[PDB]
Amino acid sequence: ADCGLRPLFEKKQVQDQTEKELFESYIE
Amino acid sequence: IVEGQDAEVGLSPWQVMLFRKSPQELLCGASLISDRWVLTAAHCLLYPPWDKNFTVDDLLVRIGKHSRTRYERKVEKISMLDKIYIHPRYNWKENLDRDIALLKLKRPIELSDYIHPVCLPDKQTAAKLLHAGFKGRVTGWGNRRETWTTSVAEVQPSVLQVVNLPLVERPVCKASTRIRITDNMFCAGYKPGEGKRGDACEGDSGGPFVMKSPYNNRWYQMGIVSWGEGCDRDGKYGFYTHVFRLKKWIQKVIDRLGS
Amino acid sequence: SLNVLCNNPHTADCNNDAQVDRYFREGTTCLMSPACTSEGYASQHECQQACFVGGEDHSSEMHSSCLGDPPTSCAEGTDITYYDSDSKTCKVLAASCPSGENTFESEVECQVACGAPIEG
Repeated sequence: ADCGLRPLFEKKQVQDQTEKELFESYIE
Repeated sequence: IVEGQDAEVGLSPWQVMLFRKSPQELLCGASLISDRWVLTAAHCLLYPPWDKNFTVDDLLVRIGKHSRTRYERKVEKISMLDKIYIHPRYNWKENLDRDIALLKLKRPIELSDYIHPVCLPDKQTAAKLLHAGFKGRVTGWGNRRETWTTSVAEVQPSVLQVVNLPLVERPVCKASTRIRITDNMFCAGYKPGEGKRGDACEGDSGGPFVMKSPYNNRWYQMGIVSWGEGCDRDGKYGFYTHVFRLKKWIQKVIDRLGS
Repeated sequence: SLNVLCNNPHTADCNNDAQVDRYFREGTTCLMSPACTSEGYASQHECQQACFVGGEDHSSEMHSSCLGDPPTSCAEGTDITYYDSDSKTCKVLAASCPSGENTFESEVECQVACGAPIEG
């Protein structure tokens, strides 16, 4: 979209392998 | 990328190989901040101590690639530049402060399924994501090791590589290198004993260090791969140009062109 | 990233270390300068193995498209950039139509795609 949105993923609503890691690290 | 892994097709639509005309070789990497502009690390083009002063008549920007070498017929959208802007306060001589530079693509890229821009961070987005512990993603076409023997386990990667590295506390970065550290450069990497290794390396200079937002779901680019003491070295960490600090500049640069 | 190790700190004197001769990439190659046993690298190879990008292996970019038949002069032919398997270079044939995939959209794009030396 206006920026930072991957067609083949966020748009399509699919998550890439190593994506969950970045979220777990947000424990704060 | 040391100890990283093969990146899924289309995983990093903002990746921009920074190619060199003759020889046809790989010089760096970079992010596509907008169909028009490309954001890369200054020292990629300017670093006298190594006979390094690249003019627009040498750089080619292959965008949206995946394999390191093989031409991807209808995916990569090659391109030539127009203008090269490096930060005026670029301290290459001392500790590469403000290792940022903007490359104006000649013809606005035809945005597509594989070529798509990141989002530069802003106070809000920044403030929430820039806390030590939080991981990030570094992707580049660099070598897998610092040094090696007879290309053991093959050094140069077939395709783009990825590795999520957590940001470390500034006091730790400061305390890990004799080198001067400024507020325009955060560092990221695992601590000894932490278990997980991983770090950028020669060939990733310019690579975008991105971080996905947990709120608006956008992938932001927080740091540019800048400098480092060897690759994956225990006790050492990678230094990334702090994009946000330099945001004001990025703007100052683009807005002057017109409207 | 800039492998800072390459640049010789030129530190005064190694306190509890020795000023042994080490190699640090200067200008366009590794050269032995004296320094502390840790600073820099210990082998003409090691330094060039860690201070250069080394993108110089089997980067066989010559795509299959390159080996296709050259455009043919066709009735409603246009400018068509192709790789000349003879001249080992990319050319432009006017009033031509694509006889396959040996058709690139530009001089440069072609040159890299088939590794032919890029020009200006």
